[PDB]
Amino acid sequence: EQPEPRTRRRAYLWCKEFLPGAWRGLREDEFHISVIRGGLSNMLFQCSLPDTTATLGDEPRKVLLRLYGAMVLESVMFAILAERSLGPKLYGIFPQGRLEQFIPSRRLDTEELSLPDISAEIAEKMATFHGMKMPFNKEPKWLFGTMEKYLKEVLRIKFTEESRIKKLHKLLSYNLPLELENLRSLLESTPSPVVFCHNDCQEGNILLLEGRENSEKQKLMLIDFEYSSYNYRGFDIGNHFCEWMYDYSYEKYPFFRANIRKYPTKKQQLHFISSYLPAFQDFENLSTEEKSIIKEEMLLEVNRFALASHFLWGLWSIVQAKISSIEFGYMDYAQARFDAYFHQKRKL
Amino acid sequence: EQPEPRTRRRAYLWCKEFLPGAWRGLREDEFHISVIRGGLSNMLFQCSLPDTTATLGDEPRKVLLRLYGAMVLESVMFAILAERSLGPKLYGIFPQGRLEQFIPSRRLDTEELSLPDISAEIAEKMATFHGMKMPFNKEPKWLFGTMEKYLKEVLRIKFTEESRIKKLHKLLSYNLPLELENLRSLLESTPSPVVFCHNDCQEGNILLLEGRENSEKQKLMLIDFEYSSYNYRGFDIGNHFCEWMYDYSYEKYPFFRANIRKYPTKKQQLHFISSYLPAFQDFENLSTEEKSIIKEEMLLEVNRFALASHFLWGLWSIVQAKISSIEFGYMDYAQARFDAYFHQKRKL
Ligand SMILES: c1ccc(C[n+]2ccc(N3CCCC3)cc2)cc1
Ligand SMILES: c1ccc(C[n+]2ccc(N3CCCC3)cc2)cc1
Repeated sequence: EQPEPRTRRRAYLWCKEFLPGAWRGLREDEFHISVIRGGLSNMLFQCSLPDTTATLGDEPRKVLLRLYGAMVLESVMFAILAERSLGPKLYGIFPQGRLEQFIPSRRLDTEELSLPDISAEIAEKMATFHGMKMPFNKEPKWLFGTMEKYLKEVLRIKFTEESRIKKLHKLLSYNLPLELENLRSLLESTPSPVVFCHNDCQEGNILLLEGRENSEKQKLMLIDFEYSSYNYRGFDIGNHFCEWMYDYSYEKYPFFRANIRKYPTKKQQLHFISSYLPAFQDFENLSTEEKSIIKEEMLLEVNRFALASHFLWGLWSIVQAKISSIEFGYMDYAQARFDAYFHQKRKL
Repeated sequence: EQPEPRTRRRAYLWCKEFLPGAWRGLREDEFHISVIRGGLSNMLFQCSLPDTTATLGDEPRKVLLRLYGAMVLESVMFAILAERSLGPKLYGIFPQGRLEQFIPSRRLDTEELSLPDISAEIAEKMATFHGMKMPFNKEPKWLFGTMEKYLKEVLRIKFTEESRIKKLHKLLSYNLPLELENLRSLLESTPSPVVFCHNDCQEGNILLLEGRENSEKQKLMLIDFEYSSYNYRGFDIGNHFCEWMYDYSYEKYPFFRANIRKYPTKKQQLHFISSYLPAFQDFENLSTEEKSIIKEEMLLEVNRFALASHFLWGLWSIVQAKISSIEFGYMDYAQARFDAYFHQKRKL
């Protein structure tokens, strides 16, 4: 798929001006670009030298253009992860977007999250992410700060369309401000270390790296850290466990499938935190008693913070139903997160 | 010097929230802060743990707070230089400023720039800076782009003070638009490689590192990359040579000294580019003949680009005389840069 002419022009000039070697002397007529993801927001394009053009130096042959269609924090963070080889390289930054390394890969599918070696490697990559120093606010205000902002916005919302009006009345009927305070009191009493969290560790943000599919422990990269913050570790892991239940590749309305039965079993959760803990702290030398206590208390921690994954994404999704024009059943998704919230409360 | 109460409060909270280990549990009453530089713009403060407080990990004991009083590019650049150990570590970033490693040091004095070992190390540090890949526009539009912006602003300016009105009329009498085109024709005929330039390599932006004063080749750090861009190498070197003539530490009006005789001699220029060239490009393995040809070519290049240092800082200084409330003789400095411009033209 070719982009619109204005985009091809701007993309050609960004590549020509920001990228070194063969890019600097490239003509408009030699520029290869194709759409990876369309939309009004966060469009992706592959940009490439001709197969016949030789590289002068170490410049890449293809790059990813990301157009926007908080910017400071996200840009600094992307640049830092690039310097530490924990993200794609940053080739160019300008007001309208970035040029990034193109990483030959695909996203994981929902069903791949439960494969033991995939799950063990996500746990190791998340533990690594959790351990790094970032120049951002270390006070864990992100979680309840964000839920309070969305709740405020949710209580102001008026839909005009019938089906959206009825769905919102059902969600509002739960008394979301009271439920939020009950959730705060539970998590206030749930110790969880503050770490640098991805905050959106789903299959769509996990690369299966082409040519590494036979590697047991090094075939993945976590990407798209735009929601990242210092946050309770319990949130990041609980949120990941929730994502086992949601498949965003469903091609008919509401453009997701939810399956409560797909949440990881205690066995699958122990397999994940058993990879996470050695990678985060050594831990393997502790007594079996201490290891068991730590794991059991961590299962409780992540399953409780899983409630905040449901609550935050539920509220987020109601706001998107108002402000987003993306083809997605936001209100149905909100209801699915709240069904899972009350089911998880009953399970606990 | 102690800051204002409001500032002490905000500084305490930034350090407490952004810095790890002992900072996280620090009380207001344990907070040590003192002013390094006042002003309406770019205030600096030292912030410190008590001498009695032990560090829990590898957190710093003291840090520099920088308050502002372009932001994306400058923040990403600072973060990248920190990651590569070419600038101070970045401990925190927020809308009002940054935290930053405290580097025990002082600035060089103008007179130190001509010390052979100081000059050789500035040349090596600038060569290193010139060699690095940065995610910025590589098209060298910065130099004439900036001079055209300042010239446009200079031609709009009306002063209300009589002495400033007369000083501007003399500067305007040179026919700055014609002189800019004479400069364009000279520099368009002068090859100079495009490199990542500091653009402001003066003594005030060169740290003498405390405890390294006996190191021959590693006692300096270049700082304050706020004006950095891809630019003609000739500008960065020519600009540095011009800064041998200007002392900004003079305590009486106009708060600088200018001395045309302090420009580096051919010998001192060859000493600098003799350190620069091996550190930038390999060059070491060329014959004596090839080295001499390249050096003589480079003396031409850098002395011509020196004219653009005079012209750009001259125009900049007229604009600052309008908009800046810093106590400095901006119009006298402008006249000094234009005197040096016409003197350098006559010399060439
Ligand atoms: C642009 C943005 C989003 C989509 C579709 N989509 C995919 C995943 C979505 N979610 C993942 C996080 C919870 C909701 C929401 C919407 C398609 C294009
Ligand atoms: C702090 C801030 C400003 C000043 C004085 N000053 C110093 C240097 C200036 N220049 C920057 C390099 C060329 C002109 C301009 C003004 C002195 C101390």
